[PDB]
Amino acid sequence: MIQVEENEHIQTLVYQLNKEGKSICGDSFFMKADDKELICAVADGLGSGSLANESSAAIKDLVENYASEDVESIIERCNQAMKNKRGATASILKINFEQRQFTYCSVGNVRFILHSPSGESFYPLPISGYLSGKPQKYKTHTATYEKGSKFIIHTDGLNVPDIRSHLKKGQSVEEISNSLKMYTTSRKDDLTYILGQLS
Ligand SMILES: [Mn+2]
Ligand SMILES: [Mn+2]
Repeated sequence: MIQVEENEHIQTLVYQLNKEGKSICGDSFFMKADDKELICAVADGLGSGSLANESSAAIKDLVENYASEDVESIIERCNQAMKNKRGATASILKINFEQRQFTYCSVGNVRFILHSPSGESFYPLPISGYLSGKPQKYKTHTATYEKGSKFIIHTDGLNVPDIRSHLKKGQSVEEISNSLKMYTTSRKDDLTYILGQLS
């Protein structure tokens, strides 16, 4: 499933496919942007199937409802919601268009790679473990981005040899998505990615 949306400040593309012969995606995503800010989140429920989706959809819903709060605060509420659920890995990203600034909070193997046309990249190593409901250290990265920045957030279903070069050489989220298409066909796992090109 490919979903594209743009406004003045960001062109986005979301790609989501279910694990082979599964009827429900274990991964979730949330995406909302208006003229001031963007919020998005990608979550991978443990395992797959409906109870993976139960955990990842609950994260999706919390991000939506608490979108006004800061990232750490939202991720906390997600951890709480994972009590007696399978749990999930997830990343949450807020962008303030007016300040060209982002805050990022993640737990587990969901990956965020930002590429700036000035060659600089932001590529935070993922926090170990998952959102299980147990007490969890959270870390927020806050940073300025450059006009023309290209980023991806993706679950571990997307395994690409050199994901940064794709972000570099592609000139639109469409181009980048197409260069990655060949890594999306195995269906060994649910596969979700968000691509953004920032004005
Ligand atoms: Mn999963
Ligand atoms: Mn996965």
